[PDB]
Amino acid sequence: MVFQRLLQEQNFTESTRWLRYIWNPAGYSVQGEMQDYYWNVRPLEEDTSWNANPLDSVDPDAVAQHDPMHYKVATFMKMLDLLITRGDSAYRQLERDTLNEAKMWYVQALTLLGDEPYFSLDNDWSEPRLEEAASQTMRHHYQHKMLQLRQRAALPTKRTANSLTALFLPQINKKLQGYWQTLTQRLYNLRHNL
Amino acid sequence: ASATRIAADKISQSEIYRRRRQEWEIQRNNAEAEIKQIDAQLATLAVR
Amino acid sequence: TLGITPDGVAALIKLKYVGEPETPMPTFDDWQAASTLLQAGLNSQQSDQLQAWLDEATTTAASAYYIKNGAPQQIKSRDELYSYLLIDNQVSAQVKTTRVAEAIASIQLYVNRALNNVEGKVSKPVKTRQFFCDWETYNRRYSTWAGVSELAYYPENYIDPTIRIGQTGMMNNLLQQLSQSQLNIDTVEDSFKN
Amino acid sequence: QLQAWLDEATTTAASAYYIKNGAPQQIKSRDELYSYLLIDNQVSAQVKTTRVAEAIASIQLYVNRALNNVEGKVSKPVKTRQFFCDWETYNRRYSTW
Amino acid sequence: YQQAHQESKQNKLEELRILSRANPQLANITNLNITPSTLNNSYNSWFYGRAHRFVKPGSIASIFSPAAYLTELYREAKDFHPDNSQYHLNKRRPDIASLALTQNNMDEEISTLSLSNELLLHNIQTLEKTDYNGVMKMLSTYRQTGMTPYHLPYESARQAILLQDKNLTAFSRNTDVAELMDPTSLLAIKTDISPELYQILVEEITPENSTELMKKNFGTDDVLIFKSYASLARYYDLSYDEL
Amino acid sequence: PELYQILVEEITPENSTELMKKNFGTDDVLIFKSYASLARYYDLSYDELSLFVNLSFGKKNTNQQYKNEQLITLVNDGNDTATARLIKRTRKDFYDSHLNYAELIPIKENEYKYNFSVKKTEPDHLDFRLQNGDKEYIYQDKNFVPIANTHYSIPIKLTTEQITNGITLRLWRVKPNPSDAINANAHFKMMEFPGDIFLLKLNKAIRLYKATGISPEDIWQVIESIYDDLTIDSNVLGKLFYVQYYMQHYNISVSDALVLCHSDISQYSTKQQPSHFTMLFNTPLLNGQEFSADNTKLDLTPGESKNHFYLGIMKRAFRVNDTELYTLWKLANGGTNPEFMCSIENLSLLYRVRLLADIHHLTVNELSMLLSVSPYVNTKIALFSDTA
Amino acid sequence: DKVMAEIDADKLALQESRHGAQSRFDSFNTLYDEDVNAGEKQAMDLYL
Amino acid sequence: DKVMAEIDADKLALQESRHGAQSRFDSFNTLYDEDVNAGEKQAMDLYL
Repeated sequence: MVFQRLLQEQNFTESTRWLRYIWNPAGYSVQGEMQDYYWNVRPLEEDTSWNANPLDSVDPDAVAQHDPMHYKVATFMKMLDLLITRGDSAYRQLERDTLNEAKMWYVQALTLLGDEPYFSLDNDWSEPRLEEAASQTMRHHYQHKMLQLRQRAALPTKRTANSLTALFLPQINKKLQGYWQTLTQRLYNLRHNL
Repeated sequence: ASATRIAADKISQSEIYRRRRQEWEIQRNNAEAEIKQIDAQLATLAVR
Repeated sequence: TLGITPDGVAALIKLKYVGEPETPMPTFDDWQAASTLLQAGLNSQQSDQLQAWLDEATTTAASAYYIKNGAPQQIKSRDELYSYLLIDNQVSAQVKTTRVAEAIASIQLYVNRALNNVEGKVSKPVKTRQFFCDWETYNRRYSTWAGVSELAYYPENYIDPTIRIGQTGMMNNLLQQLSQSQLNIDTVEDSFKN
Repeated sequence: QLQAWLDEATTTAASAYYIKNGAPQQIKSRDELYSYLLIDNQVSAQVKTTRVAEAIASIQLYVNRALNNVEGKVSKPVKTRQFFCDWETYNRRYSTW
Repeated sequence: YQQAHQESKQNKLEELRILSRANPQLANITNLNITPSTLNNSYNSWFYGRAHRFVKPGSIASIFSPAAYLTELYREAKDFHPDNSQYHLNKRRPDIASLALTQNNMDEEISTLSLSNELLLHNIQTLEKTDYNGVMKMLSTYRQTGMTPYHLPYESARQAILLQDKNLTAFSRNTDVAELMDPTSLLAIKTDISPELYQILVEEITPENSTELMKKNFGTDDVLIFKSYASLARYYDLSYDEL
Repeated sequence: PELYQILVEEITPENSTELMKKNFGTDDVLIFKSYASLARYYDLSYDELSLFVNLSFGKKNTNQQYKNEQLITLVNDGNDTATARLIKRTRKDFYDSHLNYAELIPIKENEYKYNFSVKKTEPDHLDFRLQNGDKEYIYQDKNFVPIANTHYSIPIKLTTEQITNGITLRLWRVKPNPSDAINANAHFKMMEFPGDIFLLKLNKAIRLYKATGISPEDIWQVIESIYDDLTIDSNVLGKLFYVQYYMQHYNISVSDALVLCHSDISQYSTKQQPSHFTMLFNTPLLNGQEFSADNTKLDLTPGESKNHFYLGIMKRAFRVNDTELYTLWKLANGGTNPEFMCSIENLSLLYRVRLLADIHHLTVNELSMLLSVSPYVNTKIALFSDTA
Repeated sequence: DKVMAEIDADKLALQESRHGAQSRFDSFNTLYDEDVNAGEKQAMDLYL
Repeated sequence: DKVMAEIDADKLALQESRHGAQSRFDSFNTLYDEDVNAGEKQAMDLYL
């Protein structure tokens, strides 16, 4: 809350300190020596479930308390918010001493992100009829195989065809990809005089 | 109740200062656009 | 002025309704030959306007024939035919929609007519499934449905650090004490000590 | 205009030759070459910078990659010197320093 | 029922915990220490590489796509009526169950009133068991309902003429070829009078011929075929002021 | 100049292990091993790489293996040579009316697998036939109705000479009543190369793509206009200069410049954009039914055809009258009309002369006058070379 | 030629008028999109 | 000659329009640069 409220008032050098109180990609120094962890909140290191029954209402905070990795990814995207707003604040001043600072914030954000998944995506879909995809027996077999997965079921070894062929596939989220696209757009504008 | 009234007055004065700065940004963008327009009118007057 | 040849004009005058005797009536194929002869003399804009007009005319031919002959007996008008076949035959040719969105609109109008029991014999236990208990707020349109499903899979996109379902009074009191335009380090440290 | 075009063409010749033949094996793209040689080969010819500011930007990108341990084997006791404890607020840029 | 709902909840949460750690966006990321769910290999073994198969947004294959919403909508909505009912979706709309969930059905911008005409003409084409051309042939001669006969080549011809020669000024200028043009045929050019509609209008009605022409024009005999003003106005698409 | 020496060199199976060392380094075809290494070696995208390479990976999760109407299939155990089989679909008559896809997939040598999905099932027919251009019924199934939007699989035996030459598989749904039989046909042609020569030709194809910025089936079509068997040559580069020079010089399109450079009207469509054939002849489907380049004789003199569908389609496509189409056909044959066959090789050159009028802002009648007083009075444009 | 150049410079003046009208429209549009601010709704909460 | 002198005096009129647009831009720019004043932040401190 302090971090977000310091972003909203653009006190950046304290906003980054209050984000260091949770996550620091540059490690932590305790009694002069660097530590082995990067999360200053111990229920983010161990996945410590705060919340049993998180689906009784549509609360993102309840689902993120069921597994705190969503708080972890939310912390990362808030640090991306801070880095791109440092770069945008340096980049609206239009001085070449500040264009280097802007490019350095953008390169720091992209090197925290890494490489965008481009060839690892599918572009692959056996295109069913709407009657095939909406099969009730197929949904039953999906849920049965999911409960069969959670009880470990010894993997029955009888090779059958993929009866779950018409299932819709998992999707990467819009927001992280938006960070990728806005960073490559900023560096495209910076590698010219745009 | 008195303390949360005066906290409301605090935050309301902060918001009226923020809206004041936003209207100043409107006026600054208006003046920048008008001075660019007058510069281009000086250009067309040099051509004439 | 018709974009055709004078033998084309002779073929058009041959389509005279009342002429001399011993000349036979023009066949449907003769009208089709004159139709393609006149239509080949148009440019692209006039051909597009012609096709729009012909769609708007063939809908009021075909819908009247369908309501008359083959339909359930309860259909007596074009509005009842939109109520039945779930696609609107009174729409102009300039409204455009992809096929899955038209099927979505069809099944959504079906559900909206089935929940209010405008239909014949609605299965009442189907009406209280979880998809239709959550119809009115979430499942009635695509955007709210997709928002709920994305909030399930990616809670990181919908968490803000400022508001939370179930935050305590001291959390709100810090948020009150920190909601200013000006946040020094001394102000935020006094807020944190409080 | 010709010299600008020729700089923008000789960079994509020379960087591809350098990534191919003489470079560490970990470099596979031009972005990794900017990550290594600390100068951007994808910049247009119209961006201008003096030499000491380019060296400052090079060593600052080196420090930013070394603190987040993007590098190979960062000396961890160097990371807690007073210059790098004061990096984030003061030493990261020239003006605050 | 509560056991079944708890079981569905904990299948969904387990799927969520597996798939939210197999996200390829979280792979090449620095010091975001996420261990995989330790059921990811089991998930890829039961479901054939499903956690390996992630999808760019805007795709037909996505679990958030409009095809997925349409699929869930059809699953939940196909049960309001029994299958014998005329209001069941497979009987009122057999096309909508066999819709191929391809990317082009999601992305291609076609017009409504083209899908509606395809639906109506496919149903008429199935109910007569003929071609599209045979539907247009019998629709050009059909006299039983109002707003019909509809001679589609005639309509295309007269509208091509009115797009070329609006106001009929070639009739006005070129007088010696205007002598060869029939004034009632020029009426059929300028306003909508089909050849079969012309045969409706021009025929003479004697008291001998009348019980045959009533069958050719309406169907049955026995004058009480409308019985109200509303049936007259609905048969012809009239108003009350027009009727 | 060295890129010209890359493009112009001929590749024999004797020369290939030397040219692979001159062009890549080592031998042993597995030098990329992924799509990402191909795209990083050349600075390609995924959409740009999919114009060239569609390997047989990812088969289990799809029913359409063709991407950009082509599919390469490298086979192992061919004396450790790893030969690649590129098959290209060409999408002939009644494809888009009657079916979603129609694909020909090689299982083994002389063993294929015809995969198709029918658009708009036809119940009253029951007689499934499958021939190759009025020659012989390869597959035939009495009492079979393919239901709509369903992925079917048919094993089909095709010899190598049939498929390396251009074959056109012809899907019939006939009814046993002597009433109408519904046709929908598609064209396939394979090319089989060893892995070394395939990598070398792919190398110079991608280098032409990034030299000229020209489309890969544009350059397939300029090389198919001149030669067979994919020999990139000086003539291909000259014609590729002329397509870009006409596309820049006049304000004309890509296949528009292709038809002026002695190529035909392209029937290659993609899911991105329609083909030049269906853009020219079938975007306003005239009377609902569509146009097929069938070898149907038609007298183009302005009174003696009475086949109003094909002739009206030519008048709409070429923006031309009866008389005006007739003199458009007389110009292409030196003032004569031998026989109009309605082939694609006649619709092209009936469209070339219309382009020759249009790109110079001449009327076709003004073109007839200007050619009447030229040194090209009764010359036959049908019998020209590229240089003429 | 100078008449045509005067037309060009007048076009540039009208384009730099359009840029200012666009800046005003975007700024008042994003002001209108948020009814109340975060602090303004917070102050409403405090008065209640 | 008098036509050219009229062009000169019109140039002087547009320059004295530009001076006023510049004064507005500098004044609203220095208003926008300070978010709150010293006394305004002092009043925020006092309400807190």
